[PDB]
Amino acid sequence: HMTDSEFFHQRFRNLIYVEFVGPRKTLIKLRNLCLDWLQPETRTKEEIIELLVLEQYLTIIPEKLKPWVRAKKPENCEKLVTLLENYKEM
Repeated sequence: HMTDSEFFHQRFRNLIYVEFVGPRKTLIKLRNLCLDWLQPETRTKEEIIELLVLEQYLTIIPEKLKPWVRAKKPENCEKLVTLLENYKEM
């Protein structure tokens, strides 16, 4: 159903290793966070791969374009590519 999956993406990426918690509990947490981000029960392996490609692409955007790309929120790669095909001379 509708969720803030990006909240979980950020938590997954920003979780820190806390010695008091230790390795097994840290694995459990990471797994829960990644599943609440990617919701594999709703998506195919192919769709998941596309999300990972999008995640990486968003990080490598030239810095001068990042505010623009994010104001726009392209929700998939194709979008992002057609957008950068028309946003660049900045």
